[PDB]
Amino acid sequence: SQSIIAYTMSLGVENSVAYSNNSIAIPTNFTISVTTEILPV
Amino acid sequence: QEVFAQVKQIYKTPPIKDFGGFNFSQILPDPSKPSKRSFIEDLLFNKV
Amino acid sequence: SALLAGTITSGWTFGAGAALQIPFAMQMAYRFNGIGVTQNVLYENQKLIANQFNSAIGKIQDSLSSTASALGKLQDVVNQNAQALNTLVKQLSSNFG
Amino acid sequence: SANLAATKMSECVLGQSKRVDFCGKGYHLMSFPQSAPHGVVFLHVTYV
Amino acid sequence: SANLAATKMSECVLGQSKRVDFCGKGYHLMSFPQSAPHGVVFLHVTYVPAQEKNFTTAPAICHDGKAHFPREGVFVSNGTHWFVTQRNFYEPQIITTDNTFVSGNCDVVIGIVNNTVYDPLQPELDSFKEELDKYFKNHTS
Amino acid sequence: TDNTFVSGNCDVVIGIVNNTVYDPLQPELDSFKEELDKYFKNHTS
Amino acid sequence: SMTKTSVDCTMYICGDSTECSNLLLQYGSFCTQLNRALTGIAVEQDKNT
Repeated sequence: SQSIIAYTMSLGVENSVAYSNNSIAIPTNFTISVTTEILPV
Repeated sequence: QEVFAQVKQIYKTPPIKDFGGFNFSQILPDPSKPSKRSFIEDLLFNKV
Repeated sequence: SALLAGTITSGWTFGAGAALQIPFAMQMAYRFNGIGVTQNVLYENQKLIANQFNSAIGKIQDSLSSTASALGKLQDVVNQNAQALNTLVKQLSSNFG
Repeated sequence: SANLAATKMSECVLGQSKRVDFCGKGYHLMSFPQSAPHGVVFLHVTYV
Repeated sequence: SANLAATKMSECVLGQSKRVDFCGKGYHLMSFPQSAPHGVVFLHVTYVPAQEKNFTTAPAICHDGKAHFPREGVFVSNGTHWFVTQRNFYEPQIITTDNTFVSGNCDVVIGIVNNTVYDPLQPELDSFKEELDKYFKNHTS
Repeated sequence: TDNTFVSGNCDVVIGIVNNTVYDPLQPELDSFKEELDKYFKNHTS
Repeated sequence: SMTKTSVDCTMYICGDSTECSNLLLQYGSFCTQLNRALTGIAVEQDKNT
């Protein structure tokens, strides 16, 4: 019971970042990630 | 795609604006317009 | 608007990772430390810098409104397309021998 | 021009570039992109 | 693409590039090149933050009447005491004279808060004063 | 002490070696300590 | 920058002849497109300096 559906392009999750004079965010943890960049020569 | 959209997360402007004395309303979009554009983008579209 | 709303709030944080909320007054303090300027200049001159930035944006709005040739870089792209599309159509009328 | 705009979109706008005469005349601080027909307009804030 | 690959080979692999979105998303560390047919594959090691926590910040610390600015990092607080930590990671430290520098006064910076700037010379001299007091008690005894 | 900084402990570092960190404030207080101890000898006189 | 070159479409194809020029007009804007291209090169080579 599946078919092809058409819909408006979504630009991703909409998130409103809080902003204030005395508000600040510092990371308490980190992650070491490895990516891949492929270029022709 | 390589220029306009860098990230996949949409960010919004807070309703209460205190920037420390700076006015960004020129570069920020105006929701009252039928098409979404800023005060600078309004001139960029009319001159082309 | 997504890149502007983030740069005003998160600054340089959301580009290399998760967005970190920072006040924009403290973001220029790090941007001055990158060019070799002590952040003491910002907090003291913040009122003077406010008149420098707000007037500079007003000059851009006046320059774009009064001078319409500053965008000619993009107008050339439209002109190159116009000259290319029109020429390809006008060649249909030529006899080509 | 797109690859050059994409490079200046990441370095000048998202981050802070120390390159000379890359983000524009002066010591670069922040860059504000603006939508324009068939292109993009950058507003470069610099320290002179 | 070859000039771009040679640029990434130089900056990302050999050295360390501070360019954003050049060596890949996140803060670059080291790049490992890999041979590939009719091209090259770059394996980049990046530094990305994971968990975040909301803190309370202030632009300056008012102690003796003169403002204090952080030398490296920003001011953070959990709601009780003001801490100094780097932007890349959270390492809470006590506000000291070596971690800050005295410039301006408390009436200029907007948002300055009152706190006590720790001076490491004070307890060192207090322990030196108590050390001489132990010798003074030995002469009287 | 001025060339280094105190962080963590010795157990969390892999390969740490033991040495004596020169305290730049130690001889400055010891130089005055010799003169201040002379007053202790004058108190007994 | 490189050497600035400009080529006249009429004189290059055929000189001092009005018969071939009438046969050249039947081929359309080929002269216009090749002249504007070489003219644009001479301008871009000056922009490089």
